[PDB]
Amino acid sequence: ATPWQKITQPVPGSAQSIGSFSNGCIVGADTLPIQSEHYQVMRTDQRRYFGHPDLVMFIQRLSSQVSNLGMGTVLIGDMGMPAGGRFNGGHASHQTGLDVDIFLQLPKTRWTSAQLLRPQALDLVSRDGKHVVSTLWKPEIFSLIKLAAQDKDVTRIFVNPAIKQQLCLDAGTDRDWLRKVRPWFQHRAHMHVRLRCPADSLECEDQPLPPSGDGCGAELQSWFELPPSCQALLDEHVI
Amino acid sequence: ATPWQKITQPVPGSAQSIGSFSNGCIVGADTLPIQSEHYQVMRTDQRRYFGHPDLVMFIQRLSSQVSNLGMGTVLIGDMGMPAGGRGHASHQTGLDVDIFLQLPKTRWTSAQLLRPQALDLVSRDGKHVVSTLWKPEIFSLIKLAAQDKDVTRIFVNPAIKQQLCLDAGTDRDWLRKVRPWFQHRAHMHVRLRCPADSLECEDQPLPPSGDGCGAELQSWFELPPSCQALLD
Ligand SMILES: [Zn+2]
Ligand SMILES: [Zn+2]
Ligand SMILES: [Zn+2]
Repeated sequence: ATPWQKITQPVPGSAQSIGSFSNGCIVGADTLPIQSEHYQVMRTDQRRYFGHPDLVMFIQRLSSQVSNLGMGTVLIGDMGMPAGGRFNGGHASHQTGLDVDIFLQLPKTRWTSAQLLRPQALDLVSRDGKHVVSTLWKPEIFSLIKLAAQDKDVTRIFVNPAIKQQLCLDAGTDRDWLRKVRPWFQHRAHMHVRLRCPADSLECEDQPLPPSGDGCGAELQSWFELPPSCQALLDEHVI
Repeated sequence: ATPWQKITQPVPGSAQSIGSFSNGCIVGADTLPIQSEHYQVMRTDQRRYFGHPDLVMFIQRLSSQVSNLGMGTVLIGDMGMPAGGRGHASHQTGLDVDIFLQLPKTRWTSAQLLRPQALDLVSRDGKHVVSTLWKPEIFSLIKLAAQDKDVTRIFVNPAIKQQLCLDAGTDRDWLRKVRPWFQHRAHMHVRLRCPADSLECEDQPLPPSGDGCGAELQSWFELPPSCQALLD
């Protein structure tokens, strides 16, 4: 119902993320190419494949790595609307073009348009919510999340508490990256990736670092039991 | 019915574990003192509070540590019979001891110790611990034991090891000694290495490498002549 949810073209300008992840917008958003050899775009009918150049580059960079490891094709979910803003339906952030949802399934064969248009969600989390379905969990999903968490531009990765629990178990020695993995409601089929504010973006609000430690103990366990600049775009009918 | 189960007094002589944990006996077994300020003894009526001097010293060393951290009282379960021999299947060489995964802060009474109330810590589906019954002291209790240089293996339900794997953090090498096994939903089975001078004692190989929190832990969620002589 908002102008943000109605515009179909990005606001032309210098790429600028404005506000915070959960209250803001983005001017000069870039558009993720639809055709790629390393990834595919889901639910393009929602028109949520826009974002900051940094988000686009991270996707291209992450998808190229997965491909070169022969793990499959990346499936890209919600990014941001043409000018950012709150989603009518879906996660609550993604407002500044720095958040991207990625399916926790790596097809080894490209999906068809119909499949991408209406994805068949693969519920990983157990029926009670404390573990992952062992017959669906693949080593590639572990790798996918670890690779993402290792990018210097990524600050946080939100997944269901059960998924992080399966990660805590498989991490072994190399586990500082686990700190970037944060538990949250749902996120049973997608991992939510959030990037740091772009260096040159002056009206972007960053988040403190996450708690210290892998976070695999008590905190995880607790789970098992408008910016003037944006408003201006409205006040002047630019959206 | 076997002789082992009738004998009431340990065979006098120098302490000697004979055979292996699941098939052997022990000469010169020591008795865990009933009265202690750090631990109490469950089910004394079974007369299973006997074992090698090393086991008794381990229980005292551990109980003392737990007490000095103000964590509570250690409750000692099955150890070994007066002379060892064939609950669990091992415990035959006085080198195994079952410890209740519960640390009361107020000493139990005789009746409680005689009719223990097993505190099932594992969830109904068996894949995790009852969050409301799992305390931080239970974690510390298993860690302290695993860190003992004389301990080689500690058997617990898979779900309990799973919990330990989550709480461990960076200091986790000891997890290698924790081993998954059926049951053990209320007891942690502590096994000691063979005593140096018990030449007829047979040790086990070292446990697989790594913390074992991976593929292995997950797969679970889906008569020695000298002994035949004591029997006369
Ligand atoms: Zn999201
Ligand atoms: Zn469960
Ligand atoms: Zn036992």
